[PDB]
Amino acid sequence: NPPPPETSNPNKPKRQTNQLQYLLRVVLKTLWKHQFAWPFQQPVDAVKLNLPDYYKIIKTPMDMGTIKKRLENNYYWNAQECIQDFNTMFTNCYIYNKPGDDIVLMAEALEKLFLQKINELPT
Ligand SMILES: CCN1C(=O)c2cccc3c(S(=O)(=O)N4CCC[C@@H]4CO)ccc1c23
Repeated sequence: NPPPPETSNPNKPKRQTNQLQYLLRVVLKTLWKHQFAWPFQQPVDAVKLNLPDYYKIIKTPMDMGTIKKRLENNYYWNAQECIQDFNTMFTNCYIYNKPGDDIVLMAEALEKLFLQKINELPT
């Protein structure tokens, strides 16, 4: 396993924004409770899960546990940065797998709920 993504960085500029507040309180916390959320709640453990080729293929890993901690820690400057982390988590799943796989059916469901929730954000 490689080191997981950072959740703190003192030299990074950050802001507390009403859209970032919403991304934590509503968007992340709703997805988290979905029946298909559990494979995405922490970094991939290629050793436990016996996926030795995962980090040989995926070079920008991301997961909802990392996002949650970034949100709680005031890591982001704006909502587009957080939205980009979500998009990376979903794209990684489609790169490493194939259409029809159980994990892909799960990611497709969460991605549609995610887009429904960010369709309208607070001003
Ligand atoms: C989202 C990150 N991510 C992948 O890209 C991926 C590829 C193959 C299996 C898994 C598993 S799992 O073995 O625990 N399991 C969970 C249900 C489906 C799958 C078994 O079919 C958990 C998380 C994963 C994968």
